[PDB]
Amino acid sequence: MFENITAAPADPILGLADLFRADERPGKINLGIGVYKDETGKTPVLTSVKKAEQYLLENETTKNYLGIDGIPEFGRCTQELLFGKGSALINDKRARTAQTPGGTGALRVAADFLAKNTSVKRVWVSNPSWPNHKSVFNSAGLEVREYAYYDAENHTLDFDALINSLNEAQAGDVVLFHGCCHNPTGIDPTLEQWQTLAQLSVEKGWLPLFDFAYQGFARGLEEDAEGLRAFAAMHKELIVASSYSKNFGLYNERVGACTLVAADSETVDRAFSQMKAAIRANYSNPPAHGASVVATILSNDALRAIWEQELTDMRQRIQRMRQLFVNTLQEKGANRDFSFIIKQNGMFSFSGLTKEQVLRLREEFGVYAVASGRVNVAGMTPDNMAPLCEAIVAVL
Amino acid sequence: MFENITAAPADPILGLADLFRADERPGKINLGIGVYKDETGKTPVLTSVKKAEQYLLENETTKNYLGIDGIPEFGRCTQELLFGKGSALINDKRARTAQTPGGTGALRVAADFLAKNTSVKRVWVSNPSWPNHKSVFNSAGLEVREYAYYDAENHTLDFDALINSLNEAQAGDVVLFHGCCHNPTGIDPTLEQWQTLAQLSVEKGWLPLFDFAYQGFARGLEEDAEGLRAFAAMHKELIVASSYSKNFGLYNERVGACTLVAADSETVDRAFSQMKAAIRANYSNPPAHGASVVATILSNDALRAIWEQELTDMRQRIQRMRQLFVNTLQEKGANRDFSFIIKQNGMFSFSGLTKEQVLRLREEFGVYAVASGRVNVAGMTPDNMAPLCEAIVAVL
Ligand SMILES: Cc1ncc(COP(=O)(O)O)c(CN[C@@H](C)C(=O)O)c1O
Ligand SMILES: Cc1ncc(COP(=O)(O)O)c(CN[C@@H](C)C(=O)O)c1O
Repeated sequence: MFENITAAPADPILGLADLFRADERPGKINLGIGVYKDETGKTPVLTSVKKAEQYLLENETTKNYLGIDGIPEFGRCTQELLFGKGSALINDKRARTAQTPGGTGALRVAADFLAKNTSVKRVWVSNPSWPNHKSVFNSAGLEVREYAYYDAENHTLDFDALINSLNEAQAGDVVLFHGCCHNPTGIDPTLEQWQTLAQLSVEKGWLPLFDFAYQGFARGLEEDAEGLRAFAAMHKELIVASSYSKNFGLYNERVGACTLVAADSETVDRAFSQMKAAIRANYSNPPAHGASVVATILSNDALRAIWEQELTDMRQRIQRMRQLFVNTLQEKGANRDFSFIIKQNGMFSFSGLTKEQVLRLREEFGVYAVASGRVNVAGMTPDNMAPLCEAIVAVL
Repeated sequence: MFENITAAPADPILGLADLFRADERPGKINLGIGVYKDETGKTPVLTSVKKAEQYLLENETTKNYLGIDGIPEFGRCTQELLFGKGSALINDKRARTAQTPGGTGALRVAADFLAKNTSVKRVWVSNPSWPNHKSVFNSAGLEVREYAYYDAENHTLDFDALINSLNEAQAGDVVLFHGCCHNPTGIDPTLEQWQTLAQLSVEKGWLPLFDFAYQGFARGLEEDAEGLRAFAAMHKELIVASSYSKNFGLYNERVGACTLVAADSETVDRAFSQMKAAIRANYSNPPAHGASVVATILSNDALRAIWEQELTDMRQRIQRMRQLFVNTLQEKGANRDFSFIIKQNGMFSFSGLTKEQVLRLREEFGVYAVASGRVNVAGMTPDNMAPLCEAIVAVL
């Protein structure tokens, strides 16, 4: 039955990992990671989560199944994090959250629910975007269309081409927006742009689907939710898939959520039951551990206070690396201008290097980057900055 | 978009939970649980896992992502558990295991891989079976057909009707077998029956799909794998989905596996890549915690020794409850014969009660059971046995 099965293509990001871990070169740098790293080049487990894990180890009396939608406190907590502490969506109880296996798992459940309980079949994704977005939607049987976003020349959001692209989208179509820290460009709409985007969305009848994977990595927890909150107060319905992989350093515990918002409680409840049915036919119920950690931290202020400080430390380190980067390049001399790097949020950004340049960088200097020229700023340290910038200058 | 969405039907097993937790009656019993319980009526976390969790808390230095297929040791360990320590399938390296979100998650990934990488479209499931089997396969777009199994009158495996049903199945069709402790009947084929089933399977060209969720709950770890091992040595290809929810009391950590076996290494590898692609488009990578716990316990003999004792204690308690049950019934007087209960393996079995009887049992005595008359033996204790049997006798 499997004798003629075709081998799957190598993942653009994942495949690069193995080539890196084979390059025996002394002084090699990997910027195609996609995970946060500290000044030491390590992805440590947060102290606040380590504390939350001790608490659980002492307090858990059972490992009995969670409800299809996971732990209640986790749900309530994510909602307050996303829509605001005193949000109308929360008081009118128009929202329902299901704990899921990471953000990717949240997108797949949203995809299956949508594909089986509604008239949607087209999902609009930006160009470029996280490569796995297409695969997730396609596996659900949904079609993927792309709208313009990036501006190769100015290295900015091409708002006009964006609007122009979305116009061919119809009412009943899903439009996917990155909440903040756009992957792979790091270019995010300003509040005014989010606002016009929210109005256009309401007029055209789009169904907003927010992928919120980096809350707290652009400007702050609340600031980063402005866009989502703009659509939220404007729309009767929307879906938001969130991940706690980055902001909690909980990558491998698969902790995320899928929030469903409807015009009212009666309708949101009826739609949520069908979302639970989609989960039941997938993995049954979600993994408690990582979610348990998030719920205890967010519901205790001693713990939540430590966590917030640990997050701002992470955010600030990335911002310092973008600056150190521009400086060190602009210092090691070369006709160019990487000022746009300082204007971009999060861990990623397009270095503006050509396919050949990134290939030569890898082959000749041991600097590793996604073929698209996507670079992870959190993979840079005060220590590797110089040789890194020297190699880049040598390929310009 | 969600304004006309239909509410999902209540799960036959899950719905009963809420009605139970509403019945304010003093002395109510719930036999529709589907989870193991000790003499106290609690689902404790095993001491061996508690020990493994302490070890992790002290040793983990990162929460960085696992590979799409999870932790290597977990995979190797499950393979030895399933196919035998010195198995040819292991030495010839014809098998590949992916850590997944529980057994249900293993079935869904097998379903998606099958539905997208092969010519299969029909899956044969026994009648009856775990209700979620159909939903999982259907969501993948596969058709579900049922083969005869139970014998309502004799309360046994109707081997002839079974064989007779499978005959209408064609080559290239998937046939689903419960490894041991058949849900909901608890009736399992004898080794001789497994053997003829394995031969017929090879002749007809079926693709075996073993759902192995209760290894260690019928007779022992190895004994319970005899059936699977019979097919394994007979087939060039097969798929096995396993769960560690019951035998490790790790219900809510979602720990399970999907083992893919092909004629050889070269082919199994090519097919596995496509299985990893199916996972990547679902939840990306698996939750480490529960799997980490299983891998450390199974790879340390101090720990593994404690775990095995804890499992035999669980197995023996269930076996004692089936006996105490037959005795107490046959003691509280009533024309019947529940001897078949002692012949069945695992936590479940059909009590042989009518729809009305189970409804009257619930309404009039507070005894709760799945409408199908499925009863969970592990929900019985020396304490509740008498009133339980008294209520049953009163509805005969
Ligand atoms: C936009 C975006 N959405 C969702 C996710 C989902 O992540 P989790 O499922 O792990 O919660 C990621 C992770 N992107 C990483 C993996 C990368 O860009 O390399 C992401 O970049
Ligand atoms: C036959 C069978 N297969 C697979 C599973 C998968 O369980 P996990 O996904 O939790 O690993 C179960 C759990 N059946 C329980 C839930 C019941 O019969 O109530 C089962 O009975």
